[PDB]
Formats: sequence, C-alpha cells, structure tokens
Amino acid sequence: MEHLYIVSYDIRNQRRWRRLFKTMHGFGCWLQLSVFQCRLDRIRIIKMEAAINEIVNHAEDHVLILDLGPAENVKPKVSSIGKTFDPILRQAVIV
Amino acid sequence: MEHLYIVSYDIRNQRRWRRLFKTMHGFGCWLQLSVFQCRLDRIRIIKMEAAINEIVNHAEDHVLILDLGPAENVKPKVSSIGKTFDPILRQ
Amino acid sequence: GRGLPLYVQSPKAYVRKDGDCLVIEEERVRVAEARLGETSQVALFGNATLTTAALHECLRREIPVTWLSYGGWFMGHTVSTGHRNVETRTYQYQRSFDPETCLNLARRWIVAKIANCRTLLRRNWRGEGDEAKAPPGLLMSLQDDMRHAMRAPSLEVLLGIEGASAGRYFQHFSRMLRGGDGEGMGFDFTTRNRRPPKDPVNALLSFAYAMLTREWTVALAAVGLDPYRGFYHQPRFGRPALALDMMEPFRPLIADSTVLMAINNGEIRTGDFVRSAGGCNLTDSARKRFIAGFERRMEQEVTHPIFKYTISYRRLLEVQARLLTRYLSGEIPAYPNFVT
Amino acid sequence: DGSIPLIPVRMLNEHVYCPRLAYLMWVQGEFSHNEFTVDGVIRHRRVDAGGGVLPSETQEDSRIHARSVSLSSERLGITAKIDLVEGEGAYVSPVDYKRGKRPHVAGGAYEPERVQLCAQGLLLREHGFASDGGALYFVASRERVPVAFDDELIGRTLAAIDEMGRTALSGTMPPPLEDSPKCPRCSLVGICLPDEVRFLSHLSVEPRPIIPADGRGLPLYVQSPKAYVRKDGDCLVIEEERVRVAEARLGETSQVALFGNATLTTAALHECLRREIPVTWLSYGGWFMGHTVSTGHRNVETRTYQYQRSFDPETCLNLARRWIVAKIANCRTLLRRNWRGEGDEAKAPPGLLMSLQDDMRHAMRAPSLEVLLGIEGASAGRYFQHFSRMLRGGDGEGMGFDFTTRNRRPPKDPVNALLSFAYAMLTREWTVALAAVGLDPYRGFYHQPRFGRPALALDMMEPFRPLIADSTVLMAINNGEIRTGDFVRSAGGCNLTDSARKRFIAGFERRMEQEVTHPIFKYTISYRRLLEVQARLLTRYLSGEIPAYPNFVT
DNA sequence: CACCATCGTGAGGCCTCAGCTACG
DNA sequence: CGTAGCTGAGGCCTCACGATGGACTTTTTGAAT
Ligand code: SF4
Ligand SMILES: [Mn+2]
Ligand SMILES: [Mn+2]
Ligand SMILES: [Mn+2]
Ligand SMILES: [Mn+2]
Repeated sequence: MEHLYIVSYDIRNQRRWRRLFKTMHGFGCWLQLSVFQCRLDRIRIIKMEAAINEIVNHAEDHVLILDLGPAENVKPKVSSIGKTFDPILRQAVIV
Repeated sequence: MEHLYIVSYDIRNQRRWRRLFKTMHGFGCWLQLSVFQCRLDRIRIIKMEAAINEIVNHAEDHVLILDLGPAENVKPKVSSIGKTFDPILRQ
Repeated sequence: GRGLPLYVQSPKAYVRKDGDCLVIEEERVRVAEARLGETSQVALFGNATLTTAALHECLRREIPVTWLSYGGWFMGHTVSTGHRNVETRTYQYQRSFDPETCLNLARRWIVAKIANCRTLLRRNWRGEGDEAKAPPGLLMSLQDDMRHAMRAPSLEVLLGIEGASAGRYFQHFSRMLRGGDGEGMGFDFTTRNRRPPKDPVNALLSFAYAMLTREWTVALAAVGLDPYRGFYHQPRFGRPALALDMMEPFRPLIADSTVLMAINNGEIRTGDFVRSAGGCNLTDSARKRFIAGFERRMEQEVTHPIFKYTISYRRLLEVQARLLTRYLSGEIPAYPNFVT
Repeated sequence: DGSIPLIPVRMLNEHVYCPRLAYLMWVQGEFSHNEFTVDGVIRHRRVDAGGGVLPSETQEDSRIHARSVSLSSERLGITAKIDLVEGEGAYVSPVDYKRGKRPHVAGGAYEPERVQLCAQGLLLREHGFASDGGALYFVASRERVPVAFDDELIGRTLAAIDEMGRTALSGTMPPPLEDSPKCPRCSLVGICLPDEVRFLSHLSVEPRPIIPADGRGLPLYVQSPKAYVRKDGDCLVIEEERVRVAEARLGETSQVALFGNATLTTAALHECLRREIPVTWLSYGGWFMGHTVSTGHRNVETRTYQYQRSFDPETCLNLARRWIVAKIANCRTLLRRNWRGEGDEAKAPPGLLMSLQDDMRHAMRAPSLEVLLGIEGASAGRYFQHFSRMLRGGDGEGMGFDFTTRNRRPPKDPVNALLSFAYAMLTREWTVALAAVGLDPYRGFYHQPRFGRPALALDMMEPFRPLIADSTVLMAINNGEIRTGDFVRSAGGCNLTDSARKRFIAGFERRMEQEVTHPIFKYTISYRRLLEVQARLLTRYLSGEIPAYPNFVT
C-alpha cells in the first residue's frame, strides 16, 4: 500500500536548493512553485526523509511533509482552484 | 468536528496576491513562505473556497487546498524538518 | 585462436557499424577499425558511444560488450540471448563434477603458481651486495615441490602441499624488499591471510589479492563462464570459486609484483598505515595511490600466452579464460597455462 | 579445511533468530530489503559507517572510544565489525546500535542481539581485553540497555557457533519456522516462502495471506524507434526529436526494454547498472536480442542444482509432462470460459473437449520427450484451429486468423502478428523473473537453446501462454484496442503502427499487473508476482526441499 | 544527433514587508 | 481619526546556457517477534 505525500520547502541557500531539487525530482513530481507530490510506499518514504535531513540545514530551512492518505482515495482530500490536480499514477512508461 | 486544511498558492499578480493574503489571514495562520494552515469546520471551509474563487484568476493562478484530517489527529500526518510544527489550537 | 578484444580507451569515442566493420570515430574523424572477424568483447570506457545498430550487430554475433568506467572500473556486461555461451556454462557445470577435471586443472594451476613464484625469486631477488643469487637449495626445494604438485594424488594433498610451498616462498618474500628488512614495514611469515591485515605488507598483499580477484571475476564473466562454480576451491558462501581457482598462477605476476613495485618505488611508506589492536589498514590517499599502482601493473605488456603478440595483462586474462572454455568442450587438451 | 569461512557475527545474530534465515543470508547471499533493514542502515550510516579512534594496542590509562572496529579470531571461528567500543584504559565494552524502541521483554534485549553482543565480547577478550559486559544503544531513544555476559549466555553463543558450522557443512537448508510471527517481517519472506514450502512439503497448513511485496517498481518500455533515453540525475528523461516525451523515476523503475533503434546514452546505462535494473534490447518486432548481466548471481546452490538435475532424464521428463499438461488444461479452460457463439455454438462442443482432455492424458503418460513434443504440437494445432471461434464473436474485417500460419518467422495475419508479439514479449518477462531468482534462464529441461529464445523461459511460460499472451490478444481485439486500420502491410508480412504498439503494450502491462487467486494457496497475487513465486518454487523443487513443482493449473 | 550529465552563474518570475498617501 | 491600498527593496524558485570535469575502494552491517 502506497501513500500520497505532499512536500513543500523553504530553502535559504541556493546550493542547498539545487541539492534538494535534485533529490526531490528523484522521488516525486512537481506540483506547485515549491511543492512536490510523491506517491511512495514505506521503503521510499524512509529514503526520502533520510535524504532530507542531510540536504537541508536544520537551523534555518523548513521542509514540510504531509501524508494525505492511501493514494487511492486522495482525490476527495485535494481541491485545486487554478490548474487541475491529478495524482501520481503507478503505471509503466510505454513511450 | 473541525478539519485541518493546508493552503498553498502561486499568484501571478501582486494585487491579487495582496487580496489573497488579506483573505487568508482572515481564515488561517501562516505556516510557510506561501502556505497557510487553517482549522475550519464546514461553514468556514465553504466560506474559504467561496472567497478563493473570486480572489484568484483561474487562467494562470494556482491554489491548492489539502484536507489533512479531523484536526485532532493531524500530528502523525505532518512531519516538519526545519522549524517545529504546531497545529492551530481552538482556545 | 579466432580474434581479440577491442579496447576503446577514448572517452570521446563514437562507434558505428560499417557493414562487416566496426568503425571508431573521434570528432567525426576516424580512429581505428575492428571489422568483427577477429573481434571479442568490445570494451567501452566512460561515456563512449555505441550506436544501437552496432550493438545489435554485436549481439547477433554474440560478442560480450562490456562497459567500464572512465578509469577502467567495471560496471557491467551485455550478453546475447543465444546458445553461444550456455554451451560453455553447461560444459563447466557438467565437468566440474568430475575428479580428473578438478584434480588435473588444480595440479596445473598449482604448478604454474609455484613456477611463477620461483621465477619471481630469480627475477626480483634483492639480497644485493653479498647474495646476488637466491640460495639454489631453495630453488631446488621449490622445483621438488613443483614435481610433487605435478603428481599430487588428490585435492586435499594438493591443498596441503600448496600451503606449504607458498609459506616457504613467503619466508623469503621479505628478502625481496628494498634490500633488507623493511623496519616500519614488517612482514609476518605465519599470520598470513587472516581476515584483518595484521601487517602493512600483509595489508598490501590482501588488498592486491582482492583487486586481482575482482579483475578475474569480470574477465571470467565476460566469457560465458560462471565465476562462482570452481574446480579446486569451494563454491558456496559467495566466494567466487573460479576466480579464486584461476588467479593462483597470476598471484606472483600481478599481486606480489604490484606490491614489490609500489614498495621498491617508495609509493607506500610507514606513514600510510593505521594500526589498531591487530589491524593494519591503509589510508585513503594511500589506498588510491595503490589503486593507481595496480593499474600501472595491469597496463604492462607481456608477449607469450602461446602466440607472441604483447598483450596487456587485462587482455591476457580474457585470453586465458577463452583458453579455458576452449579446453572444456574438448578443443585443446590440458589448458595451456601461462607461465613465465 | 576451507570447508567453511569464519562466521560473521551478524550471521550468528541471525542464526539464533531463524536458522533458515542464517542459511539463506550466509550460505547463499540472497538478501533483500524492507522497511526495517533500510531504516536500520539509515540509522547506522550517519555515524558508525565513518571510523573513529583506534583500539590502542598498548593500553595503560585513557578513554577508548573506537568506532566500527573490525576483529576476528580463528580459534573461535567468528569475524565481527563492532559498532562501537567503550573502554576505560583496559576494561572495554562492545556497544551495538539498534533502530527501534526498547523491546517489551525481560532484560530489554531479545535472545539474538544478546548472543551477538556476547560473541563480540568473546572476540574482544581474545585480543587481550577485559569486557565482562556490553550494551545496546537504541538510536531512536538512545536508551542504552546494558547486557551482562552471564555464563550460559556464553554457552548459548558457543553452541550457536557449533550449530551454524554443522548446518552449513551439511548442505541441507533447515526447514522454515512453524507458523511463526517472526516470518512476516524477516525481509526474506519473499525468498524463504515459509508458508508455501510448509504447505507443499506436506507439513500441511493453510497458507496465510501473501506477505505482500514491497519496494519494487514497474518496467520502462521504449517502443518508439527514434527515442533517446538520457540521464537527468535520478530521473531518466526519454526525449524524442529533441523534446521531452516522458520522464521515468529510477527509484520506481524495475526494468528497461529498448525496442528497435531506440538509443540509450551510456551514462543512463551506467546508472541502470549501478542499481541492477535489468536492461533488455529487443528487435523492432519483439525479438529478444540481449540483456545486461553483472558478474553472475551469488547464489550457487540454485544453479548447481539446476544443472545437475538438468542432466537427469526423468526429472526433465516429469517437469515437461507437468508443463504441457498444464498448458493443455489452460487451453481447454480458456476455450470454455471465453467461447462466444450465438446459438447451438454459444457453448463449447464436447467433442473438442474430449480430444483436448484425451491429449492432456496422452501427454501425462508420455514415454519420452519426442512423443511429448508431438502431442504438444497436435494439441496446439487443434486449439488454434478453434482459436478464431471466440474473438469478437467471430472474425471482423481483416482480423483473420489462419491456423496454419503459426510458428514461423514473418507473420502474415494481423492476429498472427499480435500473437507473435505477445509471445516474444512474455518471454522477456519470464527471462527477467528467472534470472532474478538465481536460476540460469538458458539451461532448460524441455526446450533446446536457440537464439533469442532462452530455453527455460520458453519452458516455464508454457502454462502461462493461454493465461497471459492469448488472453491479452483476446481482450485487446474484443475491447477494440486493435482494429484492422492499426496494422500496416509489408513485404515481410504484417506489422503494427506506433499507435497500435503503445496500446497493445499498455494492455499487456495491465494484464501483468492484474490480480488472480492462486489455485493452491488461495490468495490474490498479481501475475508479475506470480512469475517470481513460481520461479522460486522451481528453485525449491530442484533443491529437493519440496516433493513436486506446483504447475498453476486453473 | 558527437564524449555526456553534474555544477552553477545570469535573468525573470513569485512572495512578503516597511513605508508611504491619502483618506472618513 | 484609523486601517485599506499601492511602491520600493530583498528574499525564494526555476530555467536556458554556458564550462569544467572524468565520483565508484577490501569486508562487515542492516529488521523482524
Ligand atoms: S519466514 Fe523468514 S525469518 Fe522465518 S524462518 Fe523463513 S526465512 Fe527465516
Ligand atoms: Mn517553498
Ligand atoms: Mn507559493
Ligand atoms: Mn591458494
Ligand atoms: Mn512450445
């Protein structure tokens, strides 16, 4: 069972920002100007929180990780006003 | 029963941004650089989504509203890496 | 033979197929050709390019394209889904259950290892000033042990005799240093091969042995052979039992020789080691200096597998592996080992 | 002699937990991760992976705070890499880090870790130290839990050393735990297969529901003949004509399939290699040219057993009988359940069912492989003769099957091409699954090795042809995935447009990720997981652990 | 389709605040 | 009067477009009840 995580950050050093944008494209897909949506099971959430405890500087950065739900029933939990919202789908890439 | 909502926006016009920062301080408390946490019951969530359908321009802005849970059990659902996270308390 | 491996050193390179030919280009300018008649594995170094048409033409002819990093670190193979090599693997597995197969190849490997050891004695003996030659009693002793290895009855006897002879070689290994005892680099004749290295010289020896084992593993897997099913050593626990079986002749030439190179060239000094309650381990700068040294020894040319054409060591390994698969399945009797 | 290496003390920790677990992890490699192994590595890495002070050889009076200290004694027979060593002058004490809370047991430390700490204590005593104690430093609450080297604790440790030595020298993998609560989290439950081996080895129970797979992704299909797959850090961007068509997250990718003249930049290939993500090169039409390997699979017992049994005739014969009997049974079942007639034809003709069942049984009583191949041919001929009976309620425009056009190189029917593509694209799945369990996909018992078709994937796919390949073809034609316009003629025969290939591949993927219920164990398992489970059960059967291979007849 | 993908410096676009004018 | 409202100056966030480069390291450890 996988969950849908929403990750939003404030990073106060451009190098650390590059490092974190690096890592986050490693894990989820871009959603908003500083927000990523990640569809992860347990192993990968452990990996993500391991990565973002060494990418960031705990003194002045801020990363927020929200566990919306079981990633099958997230659509009632998210309401988007501008663009459409479409959760990450677990299917192969055929192209 | 109240729920904890997290609201995050991208606004591409400074006037609309003022209008929305206006409205959002009306409803919740600042959390992150463009994120507000709101503890609302049903009447107030209806009010908030009513306000942010006329503050924003649907063509190019983007506002995201996440319903975390019943606002009593939100702490297991939120993990903050930098500052502390402390939900809105009703007192 | 049939053909030889092609090593594309240039990280710039772009490799295409020209009909029956494999063309190397540099900057839209040609470099060299292979032409697939005398080819073997195509080794591509870091960020080289191999056009997918050329890759398909390699696969259809069942040529093991191998990918190395820019430095030369192995990163993987690319084998074809044809019976080219499964014949070799099934011959290896069917024949590993035999007593003369195991015993005979073991006897050959040990006699070659001993011969390389004594040849390295007569090469690199540095008891200089008063003992320009090794004691011929030692040389006669190792010759006698070599005959014994020729006529060992069974595997356990060969293992015991091998251990003996290797020990008496290591007795005078320290005789081969910069001229005397290497105070600050002490060598223990008896604490050999315990898992943590208790001596700096033994630390170098173990690290060189491990790198040689890795090279042999990748060379064996390049050909269609299972490196983990050995004839002489024992298979399980994750030990590569065929790399360990075949690296025995090559221990003096690539491991002992590399250590002697890097210790008689001053590359490794007493300050490079850290000692801890029974463990002497290298420091990082020293570790990768020694890795460079191991490369430099792997880059040398030696001429005579059986055909005199001055191959680098890293390709002599493949030549030997192919000779092994060719001994199996019954082409060439008795696996003509490489001895100098 | 060298009949056994020095026992790593972590394998000593595992042996007192589950002897089968120690056997798997030590004598056959065979490790896999889950939530907790990954979490424990994460705990240990940030501090104790990096070294610290040395344990002084000459100890008089000074604090010893060594970290990641590697000892071994060969009189004892163990080797260790101690997480930390706290000692005042000459009285040292091992400290092992853990991951979780303090356990809810008397003494605060379970039986295994106590044995590990005692073993490290003996090792320290060997090198001239006075330990007489140790600790467990749980990283989560850093609640150091002391452990005292009681005497029968040392008795347990030495007994476990001897027990592991004997069970490794014997060469027989110890049975699984009996319905234990340890197994549902041992991170090898996908390899131990505890309940399945229990049930089939006649220690009969009811297999508990699948301890589900975790941390595995979905394939990457590159069907466009002009795609360029390049690395973009951890993503993997597939750009076609210099525009980003799609990205694939490498953490979520489990294979790569390169169809035709699709290019893969060497850096992307290296990054795939660093993760052992299999990369498979295919012709434009699905021919399986080659794949990527890396210095073999460290499990040797599996391959040794496979080859040694391959050299045995009646083992090959029994396996082949099982396989094609399963194939014929599945053909019958498919013919039934998806026959679509109108009236007096809407349900299967029993004469055909008589012929097919009689052929099933004639194969079950086969004398040798020659007659078995003959019977397989005859039964497949009848099945395909009736195959067209049952698609779209009859042939459509151009969607014409010719039963005599099967089994040869250029497909000159639309549906013949569709079948050949499905077969050649299931062979890849089987090859990957078989190579991922330590087996050698090319040494087969029934089929003979020939280019592009590994002899063992062709074997173990025989039961699954009707369930996956033919079923995908049927569902694709019926649902309207493919109509006649999707095909293009050629001098060779028939081929598919790109719009057809993408839709068909998506359909095949949906089939592979489509849950079923196992006839024998009765739990919902996806087909892709089922292939791995069946490969593992074949390894067990060749191992002599279970009496016979479960063929999955439905 | 020429080494290829990590590093990183500019120019613009979001996001907020302090400080102003009007004002009612 | 006071709070609504608009301007600047700085701080986050990302991208197209450039130049360097040229990682990979022994064996162990790593959960679970
Ligand atoms: S279920 Fe897992 S832990 Fe239990 S005996 Fe089997 S492999 Fe070992
Ligand atoms: Mn942000
Ligand atoms: Mn924002
Ligand atoms: Mn030896
Ligand atoms: Mn067949």
